Formats: sequence, C-alpha cells, structure tokens
Amino acid sequence: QYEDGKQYTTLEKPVAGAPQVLEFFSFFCGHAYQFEEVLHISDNVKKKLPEGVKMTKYHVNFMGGDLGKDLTQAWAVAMALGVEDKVTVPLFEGVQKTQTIRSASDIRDVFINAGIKGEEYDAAWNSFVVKSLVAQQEKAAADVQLRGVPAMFVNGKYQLNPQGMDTSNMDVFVQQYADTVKYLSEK
Repeated sequence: QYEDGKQYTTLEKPVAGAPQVLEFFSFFCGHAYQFEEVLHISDNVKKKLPEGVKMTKYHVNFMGGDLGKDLTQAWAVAMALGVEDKVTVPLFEGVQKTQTIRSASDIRDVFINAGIKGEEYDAAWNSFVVKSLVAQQEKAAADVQLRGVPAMFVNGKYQLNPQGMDTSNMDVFVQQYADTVKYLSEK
C-alpha cells in the first residue's frame, strides 16, 4: 500500500491553486501506439476517480518551436470547446501519423475535418478563455518543475510514480495507478 517514494513522490514546494488532478502530455513525445497507451490510462483513471473529482490535462511544447506553441494554444481551444476526445488522436496523427500538421492552418483543419466549424475555431483561438488557459499550461509546468511527460500530479502536492507500480501488464498497472490517485485525492 501507499508510501512516499514508492507509488508517488511529494513536491518539495507544493503548488497552491493547482488542479485537483493534473496530467501533462506532449504531441511530440512517443510512438503513436505509446501515445495511445497513455490515453487509455488517462481515460481509465478518469473512469475510476470518485464522483466530483475532475481531471485536468495540459499540453507541453517540449522543443520550444512555434508549432509546439500553436498546438498548446490549439489544446486550450479543445478545452475551451470541450472537444478533447474528438481531436486528441487526429492532432497527434496530424503531427505523428499522417504528418499533415505543419502550420497553424493545418491544425485548424484537423479540428474542421473533425467537425468543428472554422468560424468556431477562430473565436475560441482569439478568446480570453484560451489566453488564460495558455498561460495556465505554461505556468503549471514551471510550477511543478516539470521533468518530463507523461506526468500526473495530485493537488499540486504529489506526483504519481509509475516506477513504484507493477507495469508488467496494463490492467494491473492501470488499477494501481488509478487506486493511488484516489488515495492522494483524499490525503
């Protein structure tokens, strides 16, 4: 059962005001099948959380390019419009698989070919919701001294530690990972 150092580690400087459950990810990290494993785990942690506990997921630029920046703004657009589950795979496929995403217009087209209206994308993109969310994603990663993706944090205090878990089959991993998030959203 649960101890500091094993299933989770404790941030030396806790973050006040952090989301209750904060996951970080990048579109530029991992083989497509690896990216999709991470999505499965994230969706299963969501599923097994206690009613009322929300999961927040933030994007990370990784190499500092303008493509990375526009994708982080495009992620804030997905959060703003509640279309995360419609665009996550298309987006990474756009970057990773079909490699179609090269400019911000190409990102916008992923949203469109996924049934988001061009006029809707533009409004969110330019919105204050999205400016605030872009700032929040940048700030939160600096606040936890982020050392890589994927990563999950609970209450700005505890970081999930997949090392201290049985990663020798996904279903056991997922249950352990998910049970630990509950112990921490209670702690």
